[PDB]
Formats: sequence, C-alpha cells, structure tokens
Amino acid sequence: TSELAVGIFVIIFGIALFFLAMKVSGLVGTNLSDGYTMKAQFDNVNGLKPRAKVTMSGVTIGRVDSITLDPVTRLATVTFDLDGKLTSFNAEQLKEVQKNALDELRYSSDYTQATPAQQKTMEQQLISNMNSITSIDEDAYIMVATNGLLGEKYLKIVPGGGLNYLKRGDTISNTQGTMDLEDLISKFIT
Amino acid sequence: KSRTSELAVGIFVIIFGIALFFLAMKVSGLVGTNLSDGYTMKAQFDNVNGLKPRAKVTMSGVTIGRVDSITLDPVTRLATVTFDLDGKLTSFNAEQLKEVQKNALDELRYSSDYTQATPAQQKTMEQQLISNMNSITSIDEDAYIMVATNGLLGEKYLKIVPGGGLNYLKRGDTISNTQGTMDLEDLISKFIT
Amino acid sequence: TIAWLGRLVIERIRGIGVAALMLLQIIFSLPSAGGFGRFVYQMHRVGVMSLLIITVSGLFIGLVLGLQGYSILVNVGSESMLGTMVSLTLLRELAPVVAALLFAGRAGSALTAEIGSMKQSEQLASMEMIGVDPLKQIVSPRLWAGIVSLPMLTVIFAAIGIVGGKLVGVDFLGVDEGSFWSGMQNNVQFGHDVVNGIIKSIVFALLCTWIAVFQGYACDPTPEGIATAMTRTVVYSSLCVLGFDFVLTAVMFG
Repeated sequence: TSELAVGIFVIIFGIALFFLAMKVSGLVGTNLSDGYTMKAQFDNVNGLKPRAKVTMSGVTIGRVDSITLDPVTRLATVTFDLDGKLTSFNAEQLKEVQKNALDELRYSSDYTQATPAQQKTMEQQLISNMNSITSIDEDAYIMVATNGLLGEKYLKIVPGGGLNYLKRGDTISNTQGTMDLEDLISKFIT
Repeated sequence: KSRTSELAVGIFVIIFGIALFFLAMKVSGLVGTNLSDGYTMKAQFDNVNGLKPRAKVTMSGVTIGRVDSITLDPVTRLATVTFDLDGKLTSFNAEQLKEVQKNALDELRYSSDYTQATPAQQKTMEQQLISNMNSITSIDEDAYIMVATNGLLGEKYLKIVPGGGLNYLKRGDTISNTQGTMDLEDLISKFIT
Repeated sequence: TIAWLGRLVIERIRGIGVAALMLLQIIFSLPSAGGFGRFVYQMHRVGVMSLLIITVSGLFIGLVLGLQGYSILVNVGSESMLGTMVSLTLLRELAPVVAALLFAGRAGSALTAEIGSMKQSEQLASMEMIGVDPLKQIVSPRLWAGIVSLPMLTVIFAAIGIVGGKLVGVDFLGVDEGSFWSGMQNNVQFGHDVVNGIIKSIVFALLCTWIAVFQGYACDPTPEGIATAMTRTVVYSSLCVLGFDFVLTAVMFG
C-alpha cells in the first residue's frame, strides 16, 4: 500500500539531501562564535603563521587573523580573534570589576580631594568603560611564541593586574620583542 | 508465490539490524570508550602550556588515566584541568583496604591523639573516617600534580606524585598541591640572563 | 510521484532478505562430497584466469607507491621510510582493496553473467526434474572457488607490489637495500600486519562472491536483466567492500 511507500519515501530521502549539505558546510566554512577583535604592534614577527594560536596562561583563547606590514614605519601589525566566553565572560564578571573598582578607586587622593560630584563622575565613567571590556589588564604584554623545540607558532598574552582594561576593539600597546637566532649568535649569547 | 514474500522481509530486517549493530559496536574499540572505571578529579594550575585533551596521566610511570578537558577561569587566571582515572588501578582491593584502614587508624589514634578522646568520640571518628573510605582512591593528602613532557619532542601530559600522607582523597574532589611548567624564554631568564 | 522511491527501497531491501536465505542454504547443507571433486575445475575460471590482471595491477601500484613515497620522503626519511611505507600500505590497505575490486570486476561480473545465462536459457531449471538440486551442483563449487581464490590473489598482489616498490625506490632512485629490508622487518609484524590483510581478504571474498551468485540467480527471466545484473554486481560488491573495509581497519589498527 501507499501508506508504507510514502513513509519510506520520506525517511532517508528527506534526511540525505540536507545531510550532505550540512555535514560539509559545518566542517568547511559555516560557523558561529561570540568573537571579539583586537590589534597589536610588533617589531619583528619572524615566522609567525597566519593561523597560529593565541593564549593566556596556556589556555587557548583565540587565533591570529592577519599579518601585515606598514611600509612607512616598517612595523608589523597583527590582528587577533578572541572568543568572549573565555574572556569577558559573563555578567558576574562585570559586577566583580565594579566591586574591584569600589576597592581600588577611592583608595587615593583622586577621591579624597574630589567633591561628591567628581566622585560620581569617576564612578560613572568607570561603569561606562567596564561595560565593554574583555578583561585583559593594561599592564599586559604581548609576545610571539612556538609549540616547542620543533613545531608551529603562537602568541602568549600574559597579564600583570590593576583596574585598567583594554576596551574591546582597542590596541594592546605595551608590547615587546621576538626571539631570533641570528642575533643571539652575533652577540655570543648562551 | 505470495507466501514467500513476508519471510523475506523479516529476514532482511534482522540481518540488517545486526549489521548496523556490528558497526556501532565494533568501532568502540577505538572511538567513544573511556577504557576505565570512570572516576574523575580536578586540579588547578598556573601554566598548562602545551597540554592536549587526551594526554596521558601517570603514577610511578604507569599509565593510570586521561586529561579530558582544559579551561580558563578569567578572574583567577588559573587553568582548571579535569582528570579521568581508572579505579582498577587507583582503588584499593578490599583486602588491601582492610590493611589501609587499620594502619591509618593506628597512626591516628596512637601517634596522634584519638586515644585521648572520649571513647564515644573515638568510636565516632573511627566509624566515619573509615566508612568515608568507601569513596576513596590511593592518592593521598600530600600528593602533587605537575605537567610533564613525554619525549624530547612530543605532547605534554600530567604526572601524579604520591606519598607521605595518611588519609585519602575522595573521588570527585580536587587535589590541592600543584606546580606549573616552565616556558623556554623563562628558563633562559632564570638561569642564563 | 514520491511513493515510487518508497516502493523501490522496499523491494530492494526485501531482496537482501532473500539473499540471506539463499546463503544459508548453500553453506548450511552440502553432503554431496562425491560431486565436489569438480570444484577444482571451477577454480580455473575464478583463480587461474585472473592472475594476469592482479599481477599487472600489483606491479603498477608498487611502482606508483615507490615514486610518490620517494618524492615526499626525501624530506623525511626515505632510507628508513620507503621500506616501512611500501610494506605497510600494501599489507594493510591496498592488497585487500585493490585486489578485491579488480576481482569484483573480472570474476564478479563474469560469474554473475554465467549464472544469469544458466537461468535465462532455462537450462538450470531443467535440472529440477532430474532430481539434481542446482544449488549443490551449480552454485556450490562457484561460491567455494571464490572463497579460496581471492585470498590467494590478495597475497600475490602484495608480493608483486613489494617488487614494484623496491624496483624503483631502491634500485633506480638511490636507497640502501639494508635499511629497506630491515626497516620492513622492524615495523611489519606477522602478528598482525600480514594476518590482518588476510582476514580482511576472507571477509571480502565471501561478501563479494555471495553477491555475485545472488544477483545472477535473478527472479525475472527477461534478457534486459542480464545486463542489469552485471552492472549491479559490480556496484554492490564495490560499496560493500569499502564499507566493511572501514570498519575492519578501524578495529584492527585502533
């Protein structure tokens, strides 16, 4: 009877057509993540690959996106992609920052010598600023790194503390250096 | 020839269902099996540079478990690593357990002060200190964890260093004493420059 | 319109049920030992007549692996790697698949065509009235020739593939005989790099020949059906070999 032939037609037929498309695009080009981006300067990105890893404390955070040259400063500029669930990371974090602000701000002459109106202004800008950060503190470095004594490349993005954060989309300024064997040799360094 | 028709479908369904099973089952030899009694543990670290999920865990160099997941806490800056340890190797045999339970109490009551406790208190302590051991493994109170390197090239794995304690940790708890790896630019900054 | 697919699927699957029943009868009961003395004849058309194809393909595959291995391995370890890669590739993945598919082609379509004609001409049917059960007289020795023949061919394919690999990798391209041979011994274990090639070969031999017999012994006595049966035996045993190869290799080396 058609009762069965129709049920048989739908099963697999209606699975397989979508299956081929979804089981490929999900593997070769279609994705979704709460990404944020940031920019940085470097003096010498020797060998860093365009798809190298970006890490905090050794946990993978994100990926190198694009490596380019500025021909009139002769500096490298590298863009990052960071996954927000591992960095911003929830709502409680904002409250923790606000709490840290209550402990760190008004712990100095900034508020002692300020009128209540000025103290309120400082708290208001604090909220505005913190509302859009991804928790990398302003004392942080960036440098390049590698898998080990042979392998591919990466960026350690360590930290150093304080109630000062890079706003999402901003540039991490205080960065430094590389490692190159050509110079270690010429300087006769161990 | 109407009668033969039915039987033929029934044969198909059975042979086919068996074939589907065979595939789903046999592939478990490599993928989807924990190959362990399934106990888990947690630990935190300062630097887990170069670990992978599926890196090995060891005690005395014997494979004892697996590193299942790695995650970062953004407000403490610590990594959290979750373990999967095999109870056949980490639990005590019940006969061995009897020895462990008793020698642990001899130290606790005689080297330490339980014998000075009200006898009712002494019994209470012995009863729960021991019934609690139905929840434990061999890793003791002072056991270290540290990350480990494998060969002079290869992936990073996790090492457990037991010994010196009296009590034991319960499966599901967190090991407190941990030590992080060293990065190459910081062996250099510490010992060369 | 749509129900058409429904009916197609339902009937093809019914047919697998039938095939299973046929297989059971042919393997389950074979008491007529006196007539099985002829399967050695039957083997002539499955095994003997197929060495030329398996041998030539084995040589080309060996030479190709030699050249591709080499152009990659000069950057990693040809001195040690041609030996290990040529022998593991042939023992684990290619002799069991390339020989299995060439066999499915050359022996498979020929065999199904032959049973097909036996049925279409009504020749086979005339045996029922003579009291000679065609499964014991016609089918039995054909299925058995298939089981023995493919495994022996599988080994030869690899033996030739080793000759091919060495002939270019060591003798024309500059590599040491010493490390080629010792490398193979260090990494190839009888248990189970040689043995697993054989196990997979038995599985394929049974599955593939089983299908060829089944389709040749078709229901519908229409001339158009012979060509259809021939195309289908090649397609079905071909996918089945690849499907089962995946699962078996996944276990054997996982």
